[PDB]
Amino acid sequence: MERIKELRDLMSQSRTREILTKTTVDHIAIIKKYTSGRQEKNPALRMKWMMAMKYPITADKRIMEMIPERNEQGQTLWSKVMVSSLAVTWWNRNGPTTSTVHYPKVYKTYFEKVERLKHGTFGPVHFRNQVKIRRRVDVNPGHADLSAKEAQDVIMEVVFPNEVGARILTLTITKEKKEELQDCKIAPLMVAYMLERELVRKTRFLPVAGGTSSVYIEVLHLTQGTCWEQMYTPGGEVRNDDVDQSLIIAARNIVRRATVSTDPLASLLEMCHSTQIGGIRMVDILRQNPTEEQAVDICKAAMGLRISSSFSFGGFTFKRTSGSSVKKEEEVLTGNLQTLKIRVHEGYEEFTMVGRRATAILRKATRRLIQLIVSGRDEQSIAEAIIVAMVFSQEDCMIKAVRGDLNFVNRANQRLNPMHQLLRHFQKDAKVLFQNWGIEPIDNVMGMIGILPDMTPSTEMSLRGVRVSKMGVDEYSSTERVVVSIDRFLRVRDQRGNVLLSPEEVSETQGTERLTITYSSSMMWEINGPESVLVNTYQWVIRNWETVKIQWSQDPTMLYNKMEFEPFQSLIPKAARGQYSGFVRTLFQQMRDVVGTFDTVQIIKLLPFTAAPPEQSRMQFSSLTVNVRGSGMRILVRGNSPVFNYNKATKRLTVLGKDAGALGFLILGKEDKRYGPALSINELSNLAKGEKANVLIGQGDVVLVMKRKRDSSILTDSQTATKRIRM
Amino acid sequence: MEDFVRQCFNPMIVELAEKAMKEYGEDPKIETNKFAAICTHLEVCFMYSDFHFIDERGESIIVESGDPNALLKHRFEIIEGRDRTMAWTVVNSICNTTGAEKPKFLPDLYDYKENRFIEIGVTRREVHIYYLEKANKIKSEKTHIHIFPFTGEEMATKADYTLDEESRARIKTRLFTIRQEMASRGLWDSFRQSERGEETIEERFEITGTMRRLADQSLPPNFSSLENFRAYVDGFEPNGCIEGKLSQMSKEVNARIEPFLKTTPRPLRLPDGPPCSQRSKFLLMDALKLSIEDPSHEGEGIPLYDAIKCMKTFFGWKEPNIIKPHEKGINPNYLLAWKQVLAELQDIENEEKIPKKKNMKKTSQLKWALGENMAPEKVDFEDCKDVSDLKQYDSDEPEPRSLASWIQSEFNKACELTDSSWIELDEIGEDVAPIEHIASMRRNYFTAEVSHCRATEYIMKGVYINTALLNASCAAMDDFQLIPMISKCRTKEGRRKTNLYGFIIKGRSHLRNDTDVVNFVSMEFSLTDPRLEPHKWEKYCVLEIGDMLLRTAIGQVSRPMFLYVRTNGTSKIKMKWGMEMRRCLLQSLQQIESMIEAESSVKEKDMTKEFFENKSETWPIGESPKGVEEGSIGKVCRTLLAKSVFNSLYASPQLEGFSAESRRLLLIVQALRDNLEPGTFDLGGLYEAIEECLINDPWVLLNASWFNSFLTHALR
Amino acid sequence: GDNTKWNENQNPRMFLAMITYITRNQPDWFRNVLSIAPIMFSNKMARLGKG
Amino acid sequence: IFENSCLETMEVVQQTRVDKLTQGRQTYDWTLNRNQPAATALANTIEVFRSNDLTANESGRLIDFLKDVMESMDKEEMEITAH
Amino acid sequence: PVGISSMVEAMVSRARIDARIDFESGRIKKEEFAEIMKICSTIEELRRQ
Repeated sequence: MERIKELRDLMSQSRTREILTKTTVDHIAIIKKYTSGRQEKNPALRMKWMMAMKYPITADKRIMEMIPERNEQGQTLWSKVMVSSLAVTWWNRNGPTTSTVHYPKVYKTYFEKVERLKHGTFGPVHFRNQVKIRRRVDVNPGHADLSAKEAQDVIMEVVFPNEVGARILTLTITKEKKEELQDCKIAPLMVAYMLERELVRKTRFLPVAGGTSSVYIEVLHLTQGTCWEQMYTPGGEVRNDDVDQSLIIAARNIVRRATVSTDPLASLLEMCHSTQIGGIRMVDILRQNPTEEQAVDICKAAMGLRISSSFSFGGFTFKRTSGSSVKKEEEVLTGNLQTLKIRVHEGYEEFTMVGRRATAILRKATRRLIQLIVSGRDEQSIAEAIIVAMVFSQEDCMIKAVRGDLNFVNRANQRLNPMHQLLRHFQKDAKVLFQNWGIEPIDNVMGMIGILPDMTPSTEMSLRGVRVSKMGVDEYSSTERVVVSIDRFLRVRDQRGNVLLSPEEVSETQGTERLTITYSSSMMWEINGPESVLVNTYQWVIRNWETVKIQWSQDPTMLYNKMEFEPFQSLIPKAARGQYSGFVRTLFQQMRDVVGTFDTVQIIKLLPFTAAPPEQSRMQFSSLTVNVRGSGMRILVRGNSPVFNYNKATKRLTVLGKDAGALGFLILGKEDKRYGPALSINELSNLAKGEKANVLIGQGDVVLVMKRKRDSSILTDSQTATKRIRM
Repeated sequence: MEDFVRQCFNPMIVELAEKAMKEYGEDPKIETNKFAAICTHLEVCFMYSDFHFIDERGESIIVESGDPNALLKHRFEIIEGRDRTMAWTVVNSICNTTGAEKPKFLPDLYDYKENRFIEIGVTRREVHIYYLEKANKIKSEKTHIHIFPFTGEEMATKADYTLDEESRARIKTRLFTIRQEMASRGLWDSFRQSERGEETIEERFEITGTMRRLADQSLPPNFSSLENFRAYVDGFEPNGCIEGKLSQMSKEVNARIEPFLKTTPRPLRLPDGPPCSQRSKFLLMDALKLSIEDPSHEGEGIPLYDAIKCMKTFFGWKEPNIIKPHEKGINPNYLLAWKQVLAELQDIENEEKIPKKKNMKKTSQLKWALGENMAPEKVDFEDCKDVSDLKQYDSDEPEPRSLASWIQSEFNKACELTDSSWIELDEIGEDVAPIEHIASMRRNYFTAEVSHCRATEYIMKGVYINTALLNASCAAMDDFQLIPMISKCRTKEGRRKTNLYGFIIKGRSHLRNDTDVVNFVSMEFSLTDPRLEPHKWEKYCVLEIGDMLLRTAIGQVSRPMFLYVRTNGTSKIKMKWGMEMRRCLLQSLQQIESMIEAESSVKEKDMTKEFFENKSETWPIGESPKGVEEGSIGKVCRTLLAKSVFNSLYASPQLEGFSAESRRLLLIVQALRDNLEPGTFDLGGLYEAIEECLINDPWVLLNASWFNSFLTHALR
Repeated sequence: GDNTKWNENQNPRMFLAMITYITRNQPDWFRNVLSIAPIMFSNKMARLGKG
Repeated sequence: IFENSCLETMEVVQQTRVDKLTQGRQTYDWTLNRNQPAATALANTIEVFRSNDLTANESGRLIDFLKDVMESMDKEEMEITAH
Repeated sequence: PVGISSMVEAMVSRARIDARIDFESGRIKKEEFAEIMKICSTIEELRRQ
């Protein structure tokens, strides 16, 4: 009754009854912001005056049995609930000491920084006119790169389970939190607030002077200054700088693999829906991770997500700064008697190109290059940048610099458009263009030095329009979110028909996995270990064994022809293959003949060999061979084998040590008084055998609830639509 | 909504929405609510269709997995997910096969077991109204209607909910979760659109009368209605009228660049007339200390009884001898107030109890000194009609007070060093190798070079006086109080010494607002004879108050003591600008620290310690004997400190305007010194603005003479 | 440079024009909403207060 | 590029409730004909609108408050309660 | 927060569930419970008009 009487006597005044009736819960945030907003009368002066006065503090009434009226010197610190400041310090010395000192498990977000400063070895202060790099980085260090909503839902669950949101789907972070601090609650609202501070990402735009991670940013005020800088290494690493790398590499290799597929779009889609990264699905990561990279942007585009309007080329991402584009198709002659029709962009344009290791600014008229200002780290970086720039110049000067025939194809031997052909021809050798470009005398102004064809800096001469910048060109990651129209060939045309992204600038140095990733959709296993191919093939058999149970009975030829065995078929030697196929198929025929006398374990043991075109050769077999990493391993046909070892009582299937398989609620309508009164979100006794219950949801109404029978998955049931539609 | 829609749905329904919108060319970018409603309807129909087959007998069943193992009839045929004409074709085919009369309206699903037409409706409003609307529009035919809201309710025909409970409840659950998700993103915008039956419209914002009447009245003077204006702007000719407008405009309307050479700058003009008086709130150098060396532990050392001993420490309080009057007004009231001050200073121990503060009596001479009795009539105009002296208040703009020579001498004495420390610069943690050592060797050297500066004493003086005034004005809200002008310092031998400069009497403090004016009277001690320079003290009245001992190398000199008294006003904000005067330190250090970085920006190893530690480095700061006088660092440090100090205490809008207009001229001269051939636009106009911001502030006038001598010595 | 007495010269109707051109062939009610403020400033009264 | 900016603006006018009227400096209330803080003028305006039938702001979306403003200009008599 | 229902329709139900849970296994007197629920029913009867 402690609370409701204020509501009742509040419902007494009609002008309050009306507002308590009309405005709904969804609008409570819109109403708490209705305050007089006048008690902002110099908080410094009011605080000083109230500190001069005795008893400015409001305590509870339970201080009587906890602290005394007279201190150890007879000082007055009570009233008749007001309390003076000295009580705090007295209680600060001697009171109920408590072992709640386990505090540094909810405040870890701070003590992480403390530890980073502990072993945070320093360096010298080399003063310099530090140039501001207009970059965009995160603010919270080590937060697993999670978005605000998908994190605050877990927060609301862990701190207020009796009013959780309607998201009930069935990440163990819930378990870890509910276990480590179950009865050791501290300060509810502050606990949830600080957890939101610890886990929720937020990334925005700042000028930095070389700081990459978040740890190099929380200590920015030490590092960066007007004309100084201090190198400080906190001795550590976070997730946000090395979690997205794994998705980057996985999407890059996925695109590298998708070209050979007939329809790369569909194979890529099945991959992305199946592939798991760090225990989290890749599709959700694409929907929630704001990382910009060709492979990731294309995978996001396949699911219809907006990206930046980029003219990506030469490994360099482009951004529209000014100017218009006109098609103006045109003829071109090569240096080896060859005609080429190419899309010479008409009109004036002015762009800023960002690269992996360099940046540059460019102005461009109709086949005119002007004011190319580049800044990079390595000689090779500025070399590549100047090369792709002169390729983009479209002048006849670079047209003359063509040497040799132009035949550069996809990994699937597919003719590439001319621009990429020129790029790949020059990337290995392009020294001939500078000597035939033209030189201009410069004036050594504003710390902008020139570059020569021999990759040598020079004082008073340079290329036409070229400028070497110091310590980086001004980046700008413009914010655009525009729709795109990808084709069946992994080409990107947003709205204008301009080639945006293409699987010709996707690869760099070897990929080194940090996060453990797993593919599960299509072949996509020729890269992973051969043992991984075996265990993955058998696990996939165990996964969809339910449909094989009858798909092995009727039209088994198609099941044998399942292309998910194509990676597995290339492992078994190409010599004794068809004989094995014929033997296993006649064995299944024998089992079909003498029914009942057949073991399912041996069926799984000998099934995956069918993918071969059989050859009814006159011999049988009891042992089958597989070549993995040079060495050949055998599998028998009766009982367990070193690869196929199925324990008798365990019922779990083992393949090379690796284990392999074994053999919320819904809304029914509004509140109805049939199934008793309302409940909270706790069914430890109600989850017996399927009950009915009316229960409050979140901060909303009462909803009815029954059990589930289906699973409501994201699988091909959505794709089954394309068989009832477009029949 | 749009991006969320692309988040919480499959791309196949996206393509279906594309196809259904192309049926009427419905652009998604506008009909975003229609986008959401259509994707909703499609997924609703689908999750109604999934796992619904018909057994061999006359009933329907469900399946767990998806496979056409001799069974394909979906118990329901989908209608909406197909194109317009093809869907009508399918409807005609199934109607002719079953002989059921087709309805003119396009359904969304067809039943096989019941052989009935089920159409599905998803809306936001009350479900009763939607069911009744669909019935009043579609009636007299056996056509089953099924409506699902987002809340989760469910209404069928004749309680024949044409399904099991759970397979439908999953649909209600998806609806409810989608609603929660669009709510957390604050995307309930689609509430008022489905409140039309026609579920596509957006927020219509018409412009009816009393509003359009101003809109069509808001157009340039060649149009009648704003609709014609919108059409005229939409259909526009970017033809290049700019060239013609230029050809029409006169050649006189132009920014004719006028040059700026080193012979162009003229020295600034200066006002002529009466010498500049002093309006400073308190004394700069003339005030005298009452050295006590009393370490009372500052246990909130009561400022009044810390002052009674200052009074007890002087002997030779002569009869009050009026020397310099206000030059206008009844002066004897000042000395009467002074003797009353002494009386109330000696009438304390007789009230049986010591009061922590003495409320001066509401005396007539003091009432005149504070002008509390000086009040006009507050009379409404409707009463005081046709009055002879009803003319307006004068409100005349002030007279130009010419420059005098004393402000420079006061500034000179302001930059000197004393034997007291005046500061408690708080401790700092250990300093790590890279910068903390550098930040230390900057701030601590600056401290030791400015710690003992007299400008520190000035700042602390303003702080304590205004602090006590406000802290009493809160609690002295109705009666007079006494205000001791206390300062504190530390001896060269290191003993906490308390100084007293004078006394101040406060008027009424009925301070409702911040700009509320409170009058006050100040009496400051001095050994500076007003008979020396009289025009300086126009607002001041002086009293020969006695004689004090002044020890020298050979005995004492016995110079006279004087009391300077003035009347002024202040307010709450006036005081708080002065309780924070320590800011003048930071502004100093940073305008030092700025030069430590900019002029040292060009170095691999920054020039920081070599800024100090080299006395051979000299700074031109003075020219008395027609010659440039070079000085060392600390003099410059205290100089900039005193600059910000005086600018803070003498804060006047004329100083603001002069600083603004001097920045421009100084920047131009600095550019010319670098030989970068600058120019101007309206040089006479700039001089005009400068002269317009120069009337009476003596601090401004000294800065002006400084500027003129600088341009003369700018080698220009 | 600066522009003396800049702020007293900007006529709300020019803002109406630039907003309208920004809303070229855009939906009607959007033009109606973003055109409110300049039209209101076309007929705007300055308060004195006390005197 | 203006249509991109207009799309962000349409997103804004779709999600923006009335709260963004409060985060700001002092305002002018005609109810008392004086400068007052944000929520003061907002609450007085809402309550004088509720004094009449004009109640669209109860939806919470700011555009409905704008429709309320328009309908208020459309009405001739506006009873001002004094307290 | 996220919720369509009215303020009272949420607060009354929450109060009833709270009374239930801290009566059954919690700590409350049955008469205080009955008075709480009667007051809640009074609120309901007042919100119906």
